[PDB]
Parts: sequence; C-alpha cells; structure tokens
Amino acid sequence: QYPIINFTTAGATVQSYTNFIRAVRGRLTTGADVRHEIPVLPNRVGLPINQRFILVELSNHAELSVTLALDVTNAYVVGYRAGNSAYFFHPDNQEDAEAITHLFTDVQNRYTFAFGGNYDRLEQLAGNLRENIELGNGPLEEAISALYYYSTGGTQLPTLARSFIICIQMISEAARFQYIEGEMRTRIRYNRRSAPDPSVITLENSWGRLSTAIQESNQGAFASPIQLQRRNGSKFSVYDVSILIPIIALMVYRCAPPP
Amino acid sequence: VQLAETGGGLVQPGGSLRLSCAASGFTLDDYAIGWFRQAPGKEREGVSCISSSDGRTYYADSVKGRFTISRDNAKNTVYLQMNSLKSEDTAVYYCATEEVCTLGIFGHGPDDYWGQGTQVTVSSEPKTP
Ligand SMILES: [Cl-]
Ligand SMILES: [Cl-]
Ligand SMILES: [Cl-]
Ligand SMILES: [Cl-]
Ligand SMILES: [Cl-]
Ligand SMILES: [Cl-]
Ligand SMILES: [Cl-]
Ligand SMILES: [Cl-]
Repeated sequence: QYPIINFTTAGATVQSYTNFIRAVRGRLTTGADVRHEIPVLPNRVGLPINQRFILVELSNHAELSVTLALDVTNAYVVGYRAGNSAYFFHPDNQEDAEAITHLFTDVQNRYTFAFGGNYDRLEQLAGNLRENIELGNGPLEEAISALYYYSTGGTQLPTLARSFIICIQMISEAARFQYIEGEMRTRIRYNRRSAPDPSVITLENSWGRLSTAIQESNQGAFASPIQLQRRNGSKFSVYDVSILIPIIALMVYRCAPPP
Repeated sequence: VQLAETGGGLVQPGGSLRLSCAASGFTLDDYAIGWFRQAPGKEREGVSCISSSDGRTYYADSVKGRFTISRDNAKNTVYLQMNSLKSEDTAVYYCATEEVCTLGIFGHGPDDYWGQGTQVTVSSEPKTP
C-alpha cells in the first residue's frame, strides 16, 4: 500500500548500495522543501496516512527477504515483515499505534514489541554498544537472516536487537547522512566489516539537534554550537550550516520555512 | 597509486589560476575528489569537493563564487579554476580522494589518498621560484 525500494546484499557493490540509498531518499521526501540545499522530510502534523511510510525490501544470497517499514517523518524503522508475519516497535501514542495498523494489512500474524527502537533500548537488549557492533555487507546479510529467523523462533532477543542496530544504521542513518552512506560505501569497497567510529556515532546522536540548528539558523550561523567528533575521537564545534551541507542529506521538519 | 598536482605559481591579486589533479594507478571516477589548502600558521582546510554522483559540488564559504571545481573523467583528472584571487588564497593546495565529500571536517579517512601539493602565491610583487 506504500512504495517499495529493493536491495540485495548478494553481490552488492558501491554502486548498487549508493543507488539504493538514493532511491530511499527519493521516496522519503518530495523535494519541495529544501533549505540550505538540504531536503526536509514531511511534517508529521496532519500528514495523510497514504503518505506516511515507505517499504524497504532487503534480500540476501540465501534467498531470505525481510521488508522494513520506515516512517517518512524521521526516516526511522518502525517494524518489518518476514513472509506473512509482521513485527512492530512499541509506538509512542494512539495516533502512531493507529498509523501502523495500515502497514502490511494482508498480515494478520502481527506482534508489537514491548520496547521501542531507540539505540539506548536496543543496545541494552543487545548487550553491546554501537561502538562494538560491526557494520558492512556481511553484517547486513546476517541481520536480514536474524530478522527473518525471529519469525521461525530461531533468533533470541539480543541478536534481534543487534540486527536492528545494524539495519537502522546502514539504511536510516545512511539515508539521513551522506557521510554515513560514505562510511558504508568504504566497507563495501574494501569488502570489510568494522564498528562505527566516533564521528559516525556522534552524528547519529546529533541528527535532531542539527536539523533544529539548521532550520533555526539566522545568517547561516547556529544560535549555539554543536559538538561533534572526528574519526579519531577528537571533539570540535560546528557554528554554521555551510560545512554540514555535504554531510547531511535529509533533516526532520522543525518549523515552517522563512516567509 | 599516484595523485599528481600541477598548475600552481605566483599570480597577481584579481588574477586567475587553474590547478589540475591527475590520477595514476586507479580511476578517479568512483571517488569524491576534494581540494584542500594549508596557509602559513593556519589550519588546513577544505576548499571544494566534487562528488562521484551526479557531479554535485561543494565549496567553502570563503571561495564561493570565485572558485569552480570540475572533473574530466576521460582524462582521470579534476580541476580547480580559481578566479578573483585574493592575498588570503595564498597556500599550498592539495587534492585528495574520499568516498563522499566532507571538506575535511571529520579528519582524514584511513583509505583516503592525498597528493603532495602545489604552492599558490597571490601577490603583486615577485618571490621565490
Ligand atoms: Cl548475501
Ligand atoms: Cl511521503
Ligand atoms: Cl517527527
Ligand atoms: Cl517484546
Ligand atoms: Cl523503549
Ligand atoms: Cl557506542
Ligand atoms: Cl572501515
Ligand atoms: Cl558526495
């Protein structure tokens, strides 16, 4: 009932993954709201239900497929389907609980987890922090398998949570940040797996604040600096929009554009 | 793997220069390419970058409207056209490969490859060759 974007890990290349993320971005935003050369996601307020979600179908070489559902308002994963079973993170209010009844409507075997999909919770359930969870094409292939096998009784919760952490970073965070897409491209290019460095983690943690600072900026300057980290962990402050233009590919809606 | 820069020199204020960054041993087509500059006693800084996707270009505020980056895939070369040069543009200029454009703000990537640099000096009066 929603647009679907397909990707496979089998034989994935820098190009196939790049083309995939581009398609995700193209379905998350209309392109009609662009500020400081950064697209803004749709405003949630009053957003019609047919416009609310997109579907991302992921397959691997073992012929397993899962379909993730992403909320267009924040690019984040809300649940998934494996065969004719569906699983949803705990929703935050009655409107969102109602919204997710419109996902995978041909699935009656539906379950809503008692937990949400935020990193703090998922790291607790996984027993590991993002800094110790490897990302790459291999991790993504394995995450697809683990999500699929939850539906057969074959994945326990820590592995499920780890697999969500992988998918959210490699799909949602890569769509949000061109820099993170680049970090995933490096892993594909060199056929390697590795945990995200501090630059990635701190960007992920800062997406909402960066979206605010950009949309509330005045003369391209932030009202208050945001502290980020370099790849070596060293800390630096950002005061202006321009240097973030290549880094950020999408922003959550915070306010109406200037008159 | 080599990245060779040429085109630097002494130019007058208001003048123009075109730098070249030519690759050997690999293809520039599938990387972002950035220009960076190091001026005396100053932090090394990203100047301009061109993506491997759809030719998207990015510029530091200080050079917007004066510098233009472009890529000639057939020649495995990237160029930096520098117009309306100012004394403040004097620096050693470097090109580097990256996966995506960052203007250097997160530091060097472990697999990024940098050239050895070309000096650009903006002054009306002669200087060291
Ligand atoms: Cl695979
Ligand atoms: Cl939409
Ligand atoms: Cl939102
Ligand atoms: Cl549960
Ligand atoms: Cl939670
Ligand atoms: Cl972490
Ligand atoms: Cl890596
Ligand atoms: Cl890029």
